[PDB]
Order: sequence, then structure tokens, then C-alpha cells
Amino acid sequence: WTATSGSCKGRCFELQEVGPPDCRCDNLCKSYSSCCHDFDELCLKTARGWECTKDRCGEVRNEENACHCSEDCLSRGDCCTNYQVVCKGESHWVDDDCEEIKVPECPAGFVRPPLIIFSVDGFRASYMKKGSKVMPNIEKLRSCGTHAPYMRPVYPTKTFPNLYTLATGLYPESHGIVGNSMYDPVFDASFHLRGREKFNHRWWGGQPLWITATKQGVRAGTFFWSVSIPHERRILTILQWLSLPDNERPSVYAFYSEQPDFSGHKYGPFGPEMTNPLREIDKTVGQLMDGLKQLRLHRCVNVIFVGDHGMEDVTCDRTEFLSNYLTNVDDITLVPGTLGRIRAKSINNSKYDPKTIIAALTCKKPDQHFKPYMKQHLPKRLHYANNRRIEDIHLLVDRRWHVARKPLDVYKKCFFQGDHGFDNKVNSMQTVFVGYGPTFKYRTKVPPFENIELYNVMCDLLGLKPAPNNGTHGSLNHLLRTNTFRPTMPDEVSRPNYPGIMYLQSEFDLGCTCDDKVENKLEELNKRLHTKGSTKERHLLYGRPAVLYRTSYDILYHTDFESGYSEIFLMPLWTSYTISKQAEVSSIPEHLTNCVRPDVRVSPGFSQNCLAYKNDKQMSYGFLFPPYLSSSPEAKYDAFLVTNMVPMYPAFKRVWAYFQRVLVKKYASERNGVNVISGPIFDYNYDGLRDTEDEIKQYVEGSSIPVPTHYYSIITSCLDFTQPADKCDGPLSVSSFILPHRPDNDESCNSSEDESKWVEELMKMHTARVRDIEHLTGLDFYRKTSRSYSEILTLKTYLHTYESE
Ligand SMILES: *[C@@H]1O[C@H](CO)[C@@H](O[C@@H]2O[C@H](CO)[C@@H](O[C@@H]3O[C@H](CO[C@H]4O[C@H](CO)[C@@H](O)[C@H](O[C@H]5O[C@H](CO)[C@@H](O)[C@H](O)[C@@H]5O[C@H]5O[C@H](CO)[C@@H](O)[C@H](O)[C@@H]5O)[C@@H]4O)[C@@H](O)[C@H](O[C@H]4O[C@H](CO)[C@@H](O)[C@H](O)[C@@H]4O[C@H]4O[C@H](CO)[C@@H](O)[C@H](O)[C@@H]4O)[C@@H]3O)[C@H](O)[C@H]2NC(C)=O)[C@H](O)[C@H]1NC(C)=O
Ligand SMILES: O=C(c1ccc2cc(Br)ccc2c1)N1C[C@@H]2[C@H](C1)[C@H]1CN(C(=O)c3ccc4[nH]nnc4c3)C[C@@H]21
Ligand SMILES: [Ca+2]
Ligand SMILES: [Cl-]
Ligand code: NA
Ligand code: NA
Ligand SMILES: [Zn+2]
Repeated sequence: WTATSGSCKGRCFELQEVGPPDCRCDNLCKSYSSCCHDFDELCLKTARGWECTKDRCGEVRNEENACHCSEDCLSRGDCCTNYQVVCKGESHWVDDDCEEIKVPECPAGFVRPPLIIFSVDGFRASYMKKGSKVMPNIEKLRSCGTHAPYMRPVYPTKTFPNLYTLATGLYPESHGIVGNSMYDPVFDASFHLRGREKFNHRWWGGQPLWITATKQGVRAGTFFWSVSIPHERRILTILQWLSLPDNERPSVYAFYSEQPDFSGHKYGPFGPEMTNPLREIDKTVGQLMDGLKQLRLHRCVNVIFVGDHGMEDVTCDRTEFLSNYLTNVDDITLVPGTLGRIRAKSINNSKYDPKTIIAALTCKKPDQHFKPYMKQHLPKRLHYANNRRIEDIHLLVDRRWHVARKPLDVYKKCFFQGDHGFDNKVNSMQTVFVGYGPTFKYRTKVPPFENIELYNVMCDLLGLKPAPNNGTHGSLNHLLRTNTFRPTMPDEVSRPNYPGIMYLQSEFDLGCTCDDKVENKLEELNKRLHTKGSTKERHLLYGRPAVLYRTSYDILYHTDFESGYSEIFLMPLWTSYTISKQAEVSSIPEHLTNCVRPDVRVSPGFSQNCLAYKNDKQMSYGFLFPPYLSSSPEAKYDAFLVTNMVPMYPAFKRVWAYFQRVLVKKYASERNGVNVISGPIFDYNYDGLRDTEDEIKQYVEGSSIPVPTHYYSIITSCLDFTQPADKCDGPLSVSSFILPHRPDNDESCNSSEDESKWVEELMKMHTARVRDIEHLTGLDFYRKTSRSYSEILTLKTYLHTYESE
């Protein structure tokens, strides 16, 4: 109940939310149908439109007008935004040359530069270039301020998950808004675009920027606008709030535009009808910047122009129907469209089995335009699994396609020509970032970055301490002129042991054998040095990774590679090696095919054993340093040490062997040498974070050898590829992956073919940031370089996408 008998007189766009059943006058009262009776009359004035004309100049103040051209309007904070231009011979902000803002130039009373977040729905990255002729204001912000060629949204590339990631710095799996549509099994409640449940606080996790500001005594404009409030009114309200007295004035504001998403859906991302929405948005920016100028705030405010996701060409004909795949179609519930999420329709149906549904959706048709996944096998870069609102079965839909349950759904619900929601690496889903103002850099282009990084920066622009989030604070310091956040490296928690030769061969009873008893002061003196670390400078280029949890581990040196060997998990946590452009591949000699050698530096009780592998019919083993890249026949024996061994399904060994035999050398040739760090990952609970020993769900049968859920590699070289990886004087270049350790290759529909046709594609799907590997392993990489730590953070956030230009 709302007793809407009170009045909005004096209270138009009030900043505090008044408690029901008192009537509201806030920018969201319409959405709750709770505004007072006179809200339209007093607060949504439209008379005369939005622009001064010559004949209004110096007029008598008529309180009925949407905005004012009277002499008193400036002090009343309520002129039309073009007032000084029409009536005072001033120029529009867009017509002024840009001039570096070297220091903030703010009115007295301003304790910090305000931040204005200008968010545009469905603003595809390529519009910056492709629409630049019709967006003069946006193009001025872009070229005078700091810009990225594009910003990576989060998955799914939908509106609510992305705006709430911008507000919080969190992955959807963590903030809880994992779709535009959700069922929460614990609440037994549904979140829908239409309705009132979406307003309940229990959906909204983390701590949004506006709550962060309020709690730390920074005042915030209310971020949300009811759809019906026109953009011109939204802008004038922000401008009016900026004229409030110092003690009442917010320091952060949000504007939101439903365009160009709205027209993109109807016309496609590049339909000729899209020119208009782009003009209209640019006009709105112009109004804001003209209004800031009148307020003398145009060299004081930091403006962020940011999109939530792009827009792709999608039509009704490109729909796949689950009914062409499943018999039991009416026993499932499908969340459809540009992603699929499947659950049982009834929890009382004991004949529901996710494995049979998955198999009926797997590689069933030649040109199949979606791939089924259990959520925990989704690429780790998506971070889309650790929430009860995310259905166990997920469908990654190909760009340009839809999935639906049955055809009736599609023609009983072509209308739309654009949509979004696809894999956040897809180029058509990328969006925009421009920063403009005193705290941002002047005419600077920065590399593409992910929108999870922005919360930290917005907190930095406001002097706030960010809540715990998934940003890497310092990774975007290069966007900022000042207010940088100067992070320190985390402290190493565990120091390694450096074991020497401590065990005789006969102390080992591992059921392993090697044809190695085939036997000097030239060569013996030299293998001693190699096991002490003589060549560590070549294979460990950026220091050893720090271990950021309590554990027992050993550093193991070798001619060709160095490793940090875990006595707890019985395998390395990481293995580091350098492959120069000139390195040669060799095969594993015949006599050494089955060789595994005990490591006399490491006790039997902390070693793997070959018998567990013999007796486990499902499980085989691989090596972290590949025997194929040994520097010499003598060096190859090190590659067969039991301490270089890791458990691998034979189907996975197909992927791994190809990567080590073919791809490592190919990348070395291409990048002028590469440093490679490889290792296992254990994430049985799919939270994106290292599992402890007591969370391991799977061992090699009979033994305490834990099975990784994933294997990673980090591959580093010189950004200036004229320098070799091992002698690089400047910035580094990196690519990484986190490959699922799976007992079949069902993910790769072409996997019966040669590895040269499918392996690298699979690797690409599972591209990763070094930072993702850090969360998954508890290690900190790149500890000793010549580079600044901020530059290193940026490197750790880099995702190599393999999308074209
Ligand atoms: C991205 O960044 C984010 C933010 O930093 C990272 O997420 C954090 O990870 C932490 C470690 O996993 C996690 O800490 C846990 O907090 C538990 C209580 O937390 C409450 O309070 C916080 C702070 O205000 C709040 O944010 C939480 O809100 C969650 O839950 C509600 C819904 O229920 C949502 O509104 C909200 O969105 C959020 O949900 C998300 O997180 C939870 C996990 O907490 C998931 O369940 C959801 O799926 C969703 O993703 C909470 O209200 C705390 O109880 C935990 O402590 C247990 O474990 C420790 C181990 O040290 C143990 O010692 C403790 O005793 C305790 O164990 C006891 O409980 C167990 C389980 O019931 C039981 O088995 C034991 O026997 C014990 O009795 C834990 O410390 C932190 O909450 C989140 N923060 C957020 C916002 O999600 C995230 O990791 C980053 N991602 C990546 C890839 O890096
Ligand atoms: O008020 C805010 C807001 C919310 C959070 C915000 C966070 C920040 Br930070 C800044 C502005 C914000 C504005 N919003 C009003 C609109 C939009 C954002 C939400 C999504 N939505 C839809 O109807 C919708 C839109 C495009 C779609 N495409 N496909 N399906 C779609 C469904 C309802 C809400
Ligand atoms: Ca985990
Ligand atoms: Cl959705
Ligand atoms: Na076996
Ligand atoms: Na296959
Ligand atoms: Zn949309």
C-alpha cells in the first residue's frame, strides 16, 4: 500500500528513500508505482521542451517550463543546458578545442572532483569508429581523454549481470545476478525482468559502488532511472544535484541509456535505423557537457562513458531446438536464447538424469550451433559455475544463434534482428570505455581490459576503499594521471626446501623401471652444477613463483627445467623451462618409452609410484617438462624422473603430447623463444580457487596421488620479439591456458581426427589470464622482473583472445 496523498512539492528527485506507506518522489518511485499524486506535475515538467531559443533569453521565470532561460536560472541551478550558448554568446563544449586538464579546476566548496558514470546499453565497441561521424561529443571525449579500443564484458554478456559487475567489481557468480532471468532453489523464488521479486535485496550480492560510497561518507546520486523519465530530465536532475549546497551534494552520479540496445534488438547492430539512436545519445552527452560547462564543472568532473556489452546479428531462422535432440523435452525447464541453462521441470521426477541429456546434446549434428557443458567444465575464464542459481547444465551458443526448447516458443511468445549474451570473448559482444577529466590521462589509448576492473578505479577516483572484489587493484593505474593505488606484492607464506642427494636407489619400491644403468670429470662435474642450479637463470626468468599458503615443497633444479615439488600433492605445483627459437624437438627414444626414474632427492614416501598407474585402468601419466625438448640425450633422463610425472587420462594425453611436441616449439619459433610454466590445478568445488588437501575428490586408484581437474601453462616472451625470451630488456608478452583434465574428448567434436585439426582450437577455447591461474593455484608469478609492479598486474590480467581485429 502507498497512501499517495502526500506531495512532491520541494522534494523532486529527493535523495533519501522514504519508508512506505509515505509517497515517494525519487527517480525510481514510478517503477514501484509509489510516486505522490503531483510527481508528474511538479517533477516531470515538459513545457516548452529542452532548449533555449532566442526569444526566451532573459524571460520571466515561469515555474511550469521544463527548464529555464531567465536571468536567475544559473543560481537556481536549472537553466536549459544550451542557455549560455543561445543567450550569452558561449560556444558548445564540443566546439572548444581540447586543452589538457593538468589539475582539477573546481568551484570553491568542492572537496573532490565528482564522478559521473554515463552508461549506454548495447553500445558495441566498433560504434566508436563506425559511428564517429555522427557522434561529435562522444568522439571528443574519446580522443581528448583516455580510451580503450574495447572493454571486455563479463559472461553472460547480458544487461543485468554486466551493470551489476560494473557496480561491484565481481563476477556474476559472486554478486548473484547470473542472468536477466533466474531461479534460486534455496529461496524457491524466481527473478524476472517484469515484476517485483527483482526489487528484493536478497538477489543482489556484493557491495555496489553507491553503498561503498555511502558507508565511507561519500554522498551518491541515486543510480537508477524509471524507464519513462526522459533522458533530458535525467541530465537536468544530475545537473540540479550538482548545484546543491556542499553538505548535500553527491560526489558520484549515474546516467543510464536504454539505447542503443533497444534499437539494436530490432534492427541488428548495424541496421541503417541505428544511426538515429547514436545521434541521440551523442546529443545527450552534449547536453551534459554543455551543462557542466555552464556550471564551470567541465574541467572538474571525471566522466566515464561505458557500455555493458555489444550486440550481434541474430534472427528467428538461426534457432536450434532442443526438441530435435531430446525425447523427454517436457521434463526439462530451459532458460533460452543466446545461452542455455537446463534443469529438471519437477524435483520429484527421479527419472531425470543430466548425463543422458548431455549425451543427447553432444555432437549430434554436422553444423551444430551450441555445445552442452556441465557448468564445471565451462572454460575457467568465464568464471560461471559457483552459484546455486546457475543450472548444472549449460549451453554455449554460437555467435549469431539462438537455442530454444520447441519451435512453438519462438513464434508464440521475425521480430528481433539483434541480441547479445554470448561468450564474452566474442568481438561483437565487446563494448566501450572512455575516461575524461582531471584524474584521467590526456589523449591516451590504453590496451583492452575487463569491466570487472572498473569498480576499483571508480573507488580510486572517489578516494574510497574498494570492498573485496575480482578486480586486480593497480592493474589499471596506467589510465590515471593521479590517485594511483600503489599495491605491494603479497608475502610468500611457505619457503621451499632445497634437497640434495638423500636416498639410495634401492630404498625405492615404486614398481617403476628404466633402461638407464647405461653409463669422467668433464661431464660429472657439470651434472653436479646443473642439479645445484647452474642454469636456473635461463629456465627461471622472472623469479620463482611465491607460494601463498602453508605447505611443504621442494625446489628441484635440472639442466633443462626447474620445479617446485609438493610433498603433499606428490607432484610439482609448477615447472619452469625456457625454449629458445633455436631449440630442437626430438622423439622419446625406444628404450626409454616406459622409463620412470626415482628421484634421489625426494623420499619414497613423498613420491608417486608406477604400480598405481598399472592398476588404474582409467588413468595414465604425462610429464610436465616434455622429454621432447631435452637439450641433450643425457639431459633427457631428467625428464623421466618420478618427480616430473603427473596423472593424465589417455584422452587428455592426446592433447598434452601435441602441445608439448608441436605447439611449444611453434610458439618459440614465432615469439623468438618462450618461457613456459606448467602445472596442475585442483578445483573440485569449481569456485575458481585452489582446493585444499581435504577437498580432493579423486585419486589415482589405490594411492594418495590426487587427480588434477585442470592443467595450466603460462607462456612468456619479449613484447619486442626482436629480442629473445631469455634476454629481454622491456615489456613481456604472455598467453596462458587452463585445460580441463577430462577422460574423454567429447568437447571436441572433431577429436577422431589428427590433433593438428582440433587440439589448438580446444586450447584457444580455454585461454586464461595468469591471474586466473593464480586464484586456482595459490601461487604469485613474475616476482622478479625489471618491470613496475603495476605493469606486471596489467600483464597478469591479460587475456589472449584469438579473435580477429
Ligand atoms: C571474487 O571476489 C569475491 C569477493 O572477494 C570472492 O568471493 C569471496 O570468497 C570468500 C572465500 O570463498 C568468501 O568467504 C566466505 O564467506 C562466508 C560468509 O560470507 C558472508 O558474508 C560476506 C561478506 O559480507 C558476503 O559477501 C557473503 O554473501 C554471499 O552469500 C549470499 C547468498 O547466500 C549472496 O548474497 C552473496 O552474493 C555471496 O554469495 C557468493 O559467495 C558464497 C560464498 O560465501 C557462495 O556460496 C555463493 O555461491 C556466491 O558465489 C556471505 O553472506 C564464510 O562463511 C566462509 O567461511 C567458511 O569457510 C572457512 C574457510 O576459511 C571456514 O574456516 C569457516 O569456518 C566457514 O566454514 C563454515 O561454513 C561452511 C559452509 O557453510 C561449513 O562447511 C564449515 O563446516 C564451517 O561451519 C568464507 O570465508 C566470501 O564470502 C566471498 N564473497 C563474495 C561477495 O562472494 C571470490 O572468491 C572471487 N572469485 C575469484 C575467482 O577469485
Ligand atoms: O536502472 C537501471 C540500472 C541498473 C544498474 C546500473 C548500474 C550502474 Br554502475 C549504472 C547504471 C545502472 C542502471 N537499468 C534499467 C533497466 C536496465 C538497467 C536493466 C535491464 N532491464 C531490461 O529491461 C533489459 C534491458 C536491455 C535488455 N537486452 N536484452 N534484455 C534486456 C532487458 C531492466 C533494467
Ligand atoms: Ca576450489
Ligand atoms: Cl538470461
Ligand atoms: Na593405467
Ligand atoms: Na570428440
Ligand atoms: Zn539487450
